Amino acid sequence: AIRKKLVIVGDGACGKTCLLIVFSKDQFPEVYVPTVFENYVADIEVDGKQVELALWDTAGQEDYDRLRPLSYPDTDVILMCFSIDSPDSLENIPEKWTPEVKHFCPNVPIILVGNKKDLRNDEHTRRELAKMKQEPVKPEEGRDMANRIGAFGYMECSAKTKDGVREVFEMATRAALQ
Amino acid sequence: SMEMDEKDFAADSWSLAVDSSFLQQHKKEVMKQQDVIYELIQTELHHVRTLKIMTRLFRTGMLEELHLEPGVVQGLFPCVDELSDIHTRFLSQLLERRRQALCPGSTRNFVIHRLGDLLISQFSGPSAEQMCKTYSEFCSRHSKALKLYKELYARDKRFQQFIRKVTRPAVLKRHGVQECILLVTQRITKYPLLISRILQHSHGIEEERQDLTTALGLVKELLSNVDEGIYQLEKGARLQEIYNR
Ligand SMILES: CS(=O)(=O)N[C@@H]1CCOc2ccccc21
Repeated sequence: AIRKKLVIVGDGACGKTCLLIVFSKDQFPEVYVPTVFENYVADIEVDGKQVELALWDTAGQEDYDRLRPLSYPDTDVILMCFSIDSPDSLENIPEKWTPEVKHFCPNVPIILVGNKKDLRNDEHTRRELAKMKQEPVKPEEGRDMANRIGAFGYMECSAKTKDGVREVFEMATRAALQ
Repeated sequence: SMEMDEKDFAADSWSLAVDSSFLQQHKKEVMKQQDVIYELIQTELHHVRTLKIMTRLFRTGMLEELHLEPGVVQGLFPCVDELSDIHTRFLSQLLERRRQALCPGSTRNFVIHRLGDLLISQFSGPSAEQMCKTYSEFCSRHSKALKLYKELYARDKRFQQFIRKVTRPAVLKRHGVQECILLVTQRITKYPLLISRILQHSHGIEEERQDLTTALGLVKELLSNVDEGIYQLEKGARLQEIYNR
């Protein structure tokens, strides 16, 4: 098996920690959802190729501009996350997260991931966003942002239901192999 | 880690670690607070274990088996003895607080009601100055350590055999040299996330809410100072490149 490194980036409310927890346990924890994620090395076989994919989170480093880049050396694939219940998390992608990752991880594929897709049809979410003249991120808004920033691709998932989670990490593995 | 502490922190949560008849005696809010305190101690136990892999398995193994040039092992594992002393002492205080809280006749049933004062002590005074100095040095030497590791692995056969040998066991899967270095750099930024969630469930006693609020502020002050004191060292960097920063 070949070793590859994945790092997830995005704003504090984007759901990156929950996404790594659910994938690494293959389950949304029923008793206690951890606050933090240390690291994990997943055994993934994609399109007949076996990879050891090391997973890292940048949660807690969003306010520390000199500590945060220490997570980037030798990254093979970036997951750049936003939450579908937070159009504000999508606005910070093009001119904050994107130029940073392009500087520290040149030529590394970026997959833009819309997290919490289950909230797109949640009435409480729609009511809360409507007070700030907002609505959940639309699929075309996510695709257009991924297109604009030069992302390798655009994907959506829900850590809560597990829908789309396995597909995100299998595609990240394929991107890291290219 | 030692077996006694590993077993005490084997469960996925405090609610699964204690006896069910003890859990049933507590309110939901206390259970939520105890689950996050348990995660802080459990991850601190693992962080000390990562430092012991660096000092005992890698560093000492390289000094005892390999013929590396002097100053090479210190370059791979900067500040590891100082980091081990800081975190082993902090872990000792956390585990003693849990041990004193155990019910008589039990080695698993406890409630920690007063964590805030312990966190204020850790993140203030001489111990905070030592954490700040040690992480500013470690994090500024992080990139150099990774490059030195990569260079030795690519060019030295005996170094490559040593690494492959000691990292082969399944229990070292997440703990190669580069993975340990990043686990240590990321440890300090996990503390505000854990303390904020403990504080969210510690409003029942106003003195405790105030102490955890003070601790959260001290940890953020420490992180800001460490972040401001980092400048990556690079082997062979010239003075002109440094003063033109
Ligand atoms: C200054 S920062 O830490 O907040 N990140 C910025 C975002 C904007 O663009 C870039 C480009 C390179 C490097 C860092 C950055």
